[PDB]
Order: sequence, then structure tokens, then C-alpha cells
Amino acid sequence: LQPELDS
Amino acid sequence: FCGKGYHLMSFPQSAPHGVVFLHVTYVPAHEKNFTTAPAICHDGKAHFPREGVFVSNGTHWFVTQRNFYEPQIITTDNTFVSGNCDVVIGIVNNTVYDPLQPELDS
Amino acid sequence: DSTECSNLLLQYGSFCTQLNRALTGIAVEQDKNTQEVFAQVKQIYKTPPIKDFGGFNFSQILPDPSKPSKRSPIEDLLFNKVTNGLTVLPPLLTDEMIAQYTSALLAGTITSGWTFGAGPALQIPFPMQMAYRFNGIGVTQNVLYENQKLIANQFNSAIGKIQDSLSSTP
Amino acid sequence: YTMSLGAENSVAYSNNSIAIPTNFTISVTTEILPVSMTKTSVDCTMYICG
Ligand SMILES: *[C@@H]1O[C@H](CO)[C@@H](O[C@@H]2O[C@H](CO)[C@@H](O)[C@H](O)[C@H]2NC(C)=O)[C@H](O)[C@H]1NC(C)=O
Ligand SMILES: *[C@@H]1O[C@H](CO)[C@@H](O[C@@H]2O[C@H](CO)[C@@H](O)[C@H](O)[C@H]2NC(C)=O)[C@H](O)[C@H]1NC(C)=O
Ligand SMILES: *[C@@H]1O[C@H](CO)[C@@H](O[C@@H]2O[C@H](CO)[C@@H](O)[C@H](O)[C@H]2NC(C)=O)[C@H](O)[C@H]1NC(C)=O
Ligand SMILES: *[C@@H]1O[C@H](CO)[C@@H](O[C@@H]2O[C@H](CO)[C@@H](O)[C@H](O)[C@H]2NC(C)=O)[C@H](O)[C@H]1NC(C)=O
Ligand SMILES: *[C@@H]1O[C@H](CO)[C@@H](O[C@@H]2O[C@H](CO)[C@@H](O)[C@H](O)[C@H]2NC(C)=O)[C@H](O)[C@H]1NC(C)=O
Ligand SMILES: *[C@@H]1O[C@H](CO)[C@@H](O)[C@H](O)[C@H]1NC(C)=O
Repeated sequence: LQPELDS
Repeated sequence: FCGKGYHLMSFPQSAPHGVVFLHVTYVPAHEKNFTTAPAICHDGKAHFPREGVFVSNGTHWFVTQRNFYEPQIITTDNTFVSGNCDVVIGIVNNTVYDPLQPELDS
Repeated sequence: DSTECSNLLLQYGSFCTQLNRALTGIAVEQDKNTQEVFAQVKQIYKTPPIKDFGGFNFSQILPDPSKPSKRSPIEDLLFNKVTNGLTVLPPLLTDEMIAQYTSALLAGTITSGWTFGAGPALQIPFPMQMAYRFNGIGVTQNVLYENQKLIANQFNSAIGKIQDSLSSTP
Repeated sequence: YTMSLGAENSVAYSNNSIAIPTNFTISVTTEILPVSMTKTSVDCTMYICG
């Protein structure tokens, strides 16, 4: 989930 | 078959014209009452435990493994959704936490 | 009662002692077998007075309070369907105590599932226990919960068919 | 006396209550099983007749 909310 | 209780392991020992098995087993102890429900009704959906059981200590609902008390927050990672709340007898209303929910908020 | 016959029998030695020892060993072996089969619990479990098991009916297998023998109707039918130096030793466990042992086992497996066989008896609702058994054979809990009335009805129908088959087959 | 089968234990059953263990005991038990007997040979001629 960490790359998802970053983008 | 391998001792009284849930069998963990065994150790063999020789004896005169015989064998002695030392059965190491797991016995539950210090049990505690909890209020239980078959399913959790949330947002018109029925939630069932993936591997555990829903327990309540009186005010709050948790999910734990069946053979040991380890209360955890009821989330979508340890539960699964099947059907609505109209079918399961004894389903109760409780919130279901979403781990992804704080992520998109920030 | 012939003394001369016993005097002639003493010439053959300890054959009678051997036969009595073998019969005594068989007689204690039967009691040991009954202890091994039925006396596997040291706690006498009892069913609750309210038979709220989520639709499951156990009246055909639980003991009947109206009967003086304290047997189940199935067990009563089973007991009805089975008909010079010799002595018959009574068994160590009488029939009412064996029925009490079966009643304790039934109460343990109904009210506690398999928990009483591994330690202290942990209470659990019977539909939840059935769901656990469903998970043991790899079927999800939701299937059990959605069709709980159908499963209870099928179980009661099967138990009634078992009683009818036992009553109808010599 | 008339033998008591066991201590009475009325399980507190209800349709919505469960008992969950909070602790455990590592229990070691013994099981003794015979494996073999003494291997005895009897000379039938020497036993009966010397
Ligand atoms: C769970 O609740 C039941 C119901 O109150 C408890 O059973 C009672 O226990 C007390 C204390 O030993 C007895 O005096 C009562 O007779 C019991 N009632 C019944 C209906 O059995 C039980 O002890 C509780 N379990 C725990 C671990 O606290
Ligand atoms: C059931 O367990 C939960 C989890 O510990 C309890 O919730 C906490 O209770 C303490 C008691 O003062 C509070 O200080 C905490 O703030 C509570 N946590 C949360 C997240 O609210 C709950 O009280 C327990 N209920 C009962 C009846 O024992
Ligand atoms: C759990 O929540 C549902 C709705 O989220 C409740 O169902 C409502 O019950 C009231 C009164 O019985 C009805 O007037 C509504 O029409 C119902 N709504 C729906 C969508 O079914 C239910 O009563 C709640 N259960 C508990 C125990 O509070
Ligand atoms: C469980 O099954 C028994 C019998 O299988 C039911 O007892 C019957 O109840 C009806 C209506 O009350 C009577 O007309 C019959 O004579 C009863 N039969 C016997 C053998 O007693 C019982 O009602 C069922 N349900 C429960 C909750 O026990
Ligand atoms: C679970 O049971 C064990 C005993 O089998 C508990 O360990 C004891 O804890 C007390 C106080 O915490 C000590 O005085 C004893 O010396 C401990 N015994 C041993 C053998 O270490 C343990 O605390 C229990 N845990 C819970 C959560 O109840
Ligand atoms: C459990 O029994 C009580 C009777 O006091 C009843 O009100 C309740 O609806 C029952 N719940 C279920 C799930 O059968």
C-alpha cells in the first residue's frame, strides 16, 4: 500500500 | 493416541522388554467467559472469521484464535464477507476497521 | 462332591489352578476392556435444562427423564432388541452406570465439542461447534450459518431414520 | 461403597457464550508398552525323557 498513497 | 491433550511431540525410552513413550502435550488452562457471535454485521454485509472467532469482553468486540486468547481488532484482513445480515441467525452490529482507510485520507 | 474323584484328580497336578487363573484373567480383561472403552472421562457432564441448540434435536439420543432406567429411547430399543460349577460374575460397570458414562460423553461433545477430550470443558454454542467441524473438513463457516435450519432439519430427519431403521430391522 | 464415576461438572452452556483459554500447561505423560517376551526353547526329548 505504501507506493499507492504516494502516487 | 499420543497422550491426553493436544499432542505436541513424544520421546521414546527403552525399558526391559518394553518401551516408554513420554508424550508432551498442550493442555488449555485458565479459561475465561466471553460473549460470542457467529458473524458481524457491518454496512449491510456479514463478516465471518477467516481462522478465528469473534469474542466480546462486555463492551468491545475482538477476533482471536480458537485455542488461545489473543484479542485483535476486527479488520478486513482476518475476516471475509459473504452475503448480507438477513440470513445469519444471531448476527450483531459492530464496526469493521479498514487498514487502507487512514492511507487515502492522508 | 465325590472325594475319591478329587483324590484321583490331585494326581494330575495344578491343571484346575491353571484353568481358574485363565478364567480369572479373562474375567478381569472384560472389565479392563469396559474401562478402556467407556471410562475415558473423569468428569460427569450434564446437559443444560434448556435444549436451545440452534434447531438441533438430541431427544432420541439423550437419556429420557421419564424412564426409570435413565436410558435414551435408542438405547432402550437396543436393550429390548438383545435377548454344575458354572458361575457368572457381574460386570464391574452396571448398565445404568454405562448409560451415565454415555450421557456424560454426549453432554461433553454437545456442550463443549472436542475441548473436553483434551482438557477442561470449554463451553461453545453448538452451531459454532458445527461451523468448527465444517472448517475441519474444509468448508467455510458461512455455508453452515446460511443453511443452519436445513442442516438441523436434515440431522433430525437422519436421526429419526436411524431410529426407524433400528426399530424395523431384526 | 457404590463407585462414583466422576465428579459432577455442569457445563454452563448457552447459545451465545464461549469459553476461551488464556493460558496453557505443557503436560508430559507416560505410556508403557511391552514389546517382547523372553525367548524360551524347550528340548522336547530332553524335557520329557532326560
Ligand atoms: C462463566 O459463566 C458461568 C455462568 O455464571 C459460570 O458458571 C457458574 O460458576 C459459579 C462459580 O463456580 C458457580 O457457583 C455457578 O453454579 C455456575 N453456574 C452455572 C450455571 O454453571 C462460570 O464459572 C463462568 N466461567 C468463568 C471461567 O468465569
Ligand atoms: C474490553 O477490552 C478493551 C481493550 O482493552 C477495553 O477498552 C479499554 O478500556 C480501558 C479501561 O479504562 C480504557 O482505558 C481504554 O481506553 C479502552 N480502549 C479503547 C480502545 O477504548 C474495554 O474497556 C474492555 N471492556 C470490558 C467490559 O472489560
Ligand atoms: C443492526 O443494524 C440494522 C441496520 O443497520 C438494524 O436494522 C434496522 O432495524 C430497525 C428496527 O428493527 C428497522 O426499523 C430498520 O428498517 C432496520 N434497517 C435495516 C437496514 O434492516 C438492526 O436492528 C440493528 N441491530 C441491532 C441489534 O441493533
Ligand atoms: C425434538 O424431537 C422430539 C421427538 O423427536 C419432539 O417431541 C415430540 O413433540 C411433539 C409436539 O410437542 C409431540 O407430539 C411428540 O409426541 C413428541 N415426541 C416425543 C418422542 O416426545 C420435540 O418436540 C423436538 N423438539 C425439542 C425442542 O425437543
Ligand atoms: C500462565 O501460567 C503460568 C504458570 O503455569 C504463570 O507463570 C507463573 O506466574 C506467576 C506470576 O506471574 C509466578 O509467580 C510463577 O512463578 C509463574 N510460574 C512459572 C512456572 O513460571 C503465568 O504467569 C500465567 N500467565 C497468564 C497470562 O496467566
Ligand atoms: C439465544 O437465546 C435467547 C433466549 O434467552 C434468545 O433471546 C436469543 O434470540 C437466542 N439467540 C440465538 C442466536 O439463537
